[PDB]
Amino acid sequence: FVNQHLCGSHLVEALYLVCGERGFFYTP
Amino acid sequence: EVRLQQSGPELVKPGASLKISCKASGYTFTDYNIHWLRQSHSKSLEWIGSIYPYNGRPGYNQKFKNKTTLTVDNSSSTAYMELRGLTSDDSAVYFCARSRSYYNGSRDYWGQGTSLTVSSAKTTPPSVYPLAPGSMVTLGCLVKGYFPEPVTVTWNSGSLSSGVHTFPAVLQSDLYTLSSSVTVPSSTWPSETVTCNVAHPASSTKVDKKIVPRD
Amino acid sequence: GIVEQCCTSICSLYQLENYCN
Amino acid sequence: QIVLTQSPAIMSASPGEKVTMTCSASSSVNYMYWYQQKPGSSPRLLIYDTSNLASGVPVRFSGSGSGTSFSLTISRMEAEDAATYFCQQWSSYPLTFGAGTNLELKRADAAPTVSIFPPSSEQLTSGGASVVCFLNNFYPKDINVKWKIDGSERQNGVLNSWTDQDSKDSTYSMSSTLTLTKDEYERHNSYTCEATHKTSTSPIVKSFNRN
Repeated sequence: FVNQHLCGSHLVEALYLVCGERGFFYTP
Repeated sequence: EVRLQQSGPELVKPGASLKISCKASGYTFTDYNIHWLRQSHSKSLEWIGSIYPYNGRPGYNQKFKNKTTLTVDNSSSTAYMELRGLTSDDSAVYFCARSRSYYNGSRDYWGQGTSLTVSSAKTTPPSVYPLAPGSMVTLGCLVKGYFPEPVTVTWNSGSLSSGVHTFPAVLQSDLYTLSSSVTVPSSTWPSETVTCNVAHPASSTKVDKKIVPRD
Repeated sequence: GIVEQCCTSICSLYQLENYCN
Repeated sequence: QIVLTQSPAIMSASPGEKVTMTCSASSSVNYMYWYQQKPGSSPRLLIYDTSNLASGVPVRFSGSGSGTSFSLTISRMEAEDAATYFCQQWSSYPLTFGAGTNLELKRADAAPTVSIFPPSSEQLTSGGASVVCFLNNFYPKDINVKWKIDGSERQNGVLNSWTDQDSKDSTYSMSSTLTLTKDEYERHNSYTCEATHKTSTSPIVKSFNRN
């Protein structure tokens, strides 16, 4: 994940890895 | 070439624990999540969780959280999943996998799966019973009460290959049972011999059962 | 949006903390 | 939490036909994946992020959808596309899959060949009594079976098993086994296996009497 473009679901993977069970948002 | 290699088939008793391994190669192990999935049957796929091998930080599906623990050994490029309190409901194939490569990847990667059978049974050889009728005639072979899977059923040692159906096993009284049918012209049976051959490699079984007319 | 930003350029995991609930 | 519902759970097509499978989400999904799987094989990625073609998969496949409705399409069916197809949302966690859509091959209707077999003397000597009924080489897959003991229906002790679509003639086959104790079996005389299939308004009845 480090020093990578995060396109599509890759961003969702990254947000889960950072926010865990707190949830996260990325749209709209 | 990216590959994920999983540990071999496993059979354990209820309540026991199990650690399944997933070995990765062909890429920087530390850069990608390893995902774990369970396939209970041909119409079910479930995500168990994911682990970040850089630091071992895991994310769990709450349904599997209580009984699943994900770890990583970066020095061996290997991921592990531990299952506790196992019950028959946990019997399944378990997959590890890795997402497509960042930016412009178009191919993900899956391991070959590890089969888990959670049962209290002991290795048991099958009972082989002939199915005889009460132009083309259908005969059968009943393989009952064996364990574990699999069994291999043939007819006349392989010379009767066409016109035979061997059906998937079913769990009966905590053992396995299947049947096989073979269809041959009436001018060949019982004027000539028809025999089903059943092999149970686990118990080193190789039984032959002749189909005879019942009078 | 963050979707476009993190695909076109590099977002650090540090920055993503601002999108946690 | 996000529930995916794929319909139809079962559909048939012949080479040359256009196939569309749908995946309905219980809530908004931003990225939908699609996988193919045949018996004995790992799930094979077809579509990533809703509409992107995975590597090594033919250009007859296409993914689409938005919000809560998504689709996978095969512009022209080929025989080797017979398989089950799963949708998977990668929008919110936990990641979830649909129950899959079984895509089977079409062929002419075929009536089952029904054969009933009494328990072998060997098994009776052992203490058990299994009555076996074979329903072979029929199509379509939908078939109903009824066991009757002395003209009376019976449901308990029946175990059914189905083969996968034959790779040569595309038919299906089924086995039905009625397991009674030796005592119950010897208490009755007539045993019947009745198969109901769309290829006939009358069921195919096979039976025997212990003698």
